[PDB]
Amino acid sequence: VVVGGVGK
Amino acid sequence: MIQRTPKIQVYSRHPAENGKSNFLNCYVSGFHPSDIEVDLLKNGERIEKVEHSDLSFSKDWSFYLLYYTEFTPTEKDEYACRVNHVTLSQPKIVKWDRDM
Amino acid sequence: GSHSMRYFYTSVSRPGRGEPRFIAVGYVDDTQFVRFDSDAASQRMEPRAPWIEQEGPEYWDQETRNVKAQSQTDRVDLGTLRGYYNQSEDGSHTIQIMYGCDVGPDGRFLRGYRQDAYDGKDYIALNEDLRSWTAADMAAQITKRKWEAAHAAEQQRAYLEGRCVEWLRRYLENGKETLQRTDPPKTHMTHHPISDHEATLRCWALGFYPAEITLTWQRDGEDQTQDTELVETRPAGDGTFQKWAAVVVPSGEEQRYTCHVQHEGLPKPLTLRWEP
Repeated sequence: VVVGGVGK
Repeated sequence: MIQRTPKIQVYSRHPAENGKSNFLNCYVSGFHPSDIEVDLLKNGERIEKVEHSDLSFSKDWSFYLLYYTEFTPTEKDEYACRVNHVTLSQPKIVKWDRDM
Repeated sequence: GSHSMRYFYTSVSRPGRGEPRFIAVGYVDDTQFVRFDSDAASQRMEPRAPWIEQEGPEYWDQETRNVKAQSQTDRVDLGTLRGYYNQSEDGSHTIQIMYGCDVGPDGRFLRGYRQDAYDGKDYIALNEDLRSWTAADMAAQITKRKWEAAHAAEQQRAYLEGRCVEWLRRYLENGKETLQRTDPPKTHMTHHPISDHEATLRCWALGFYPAEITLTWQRDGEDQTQDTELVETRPAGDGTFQKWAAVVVPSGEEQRYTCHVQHEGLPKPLTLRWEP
């Protein structure tokens, strides 16, 4: 599976 | 920004036998950015219906792709891979050598 | 052996040609098993290995939702980073992301990774402890501070030690007939005269998996580097890899050279010598 993200 | 020129290998999936079905591969690697044009050539003519792997990249962030087609090698047919990329001043051709 | 799961994301801006091109691929060891391509008709995470096809509809729905959400984050991040580096709206730029986990032979967590690039260069990396970041430059320092304030490391660490290793174990079980294979190299040597006084010996390794392999030429048992050519390991396109190593030798001295082949699938390393 993919990871379950914080903007750069 | 950095860019990187494509490396090219042209080879068959199995050892080439004249008259026996095989796959012609053009493995393009070490390039950046990802946009690239790859043709497989038979006697200097573009082969239609060539397929390629999903874009991925190596530890140094450089991209790689496999282009391939089913083919039947014969004694007189010449095959090559032709690559265009923002880093090249002209198309880069590698001719298929059966022992490389 | 040990195993790895890795995801590789590429987002490329194409100003005036729509939203960025997003491509995701998932690997177990050297075997690709999923893809997503923002340009493809499906708009779905798609299977690329037979053993993932048995995952039910809930798997494909959730993987599609999550990878689409990440493509949207990357689209926003391309805009933010263009701002950070004071770049034109007109130029194409690339964000790349690699993450994943390693498990030992017991299926237990060894290590996790998360590394991001911009325009083919290191941007930010999760450290080995999965609790702190390394920024490559002043732009990435801005990202590092945002990620520290949001406790981004904690989300990565929970995934990498949890769902990442749990699902890697499941894939290794579902794909055991193919993913636990060690296909040893099938080897041969060729000989081509270059002149009346020199010849090429070429040592071949074909049909091997996984990709990791070492080919070494020795003369009288000493490692040779001068007058050698080692090509990059290349995919055959059938789930196996190929490599060769060549040496140019004086004619009549072929017997002094040996090619040593090391691979996980070999009970002992192979040595080839030109056999007239």
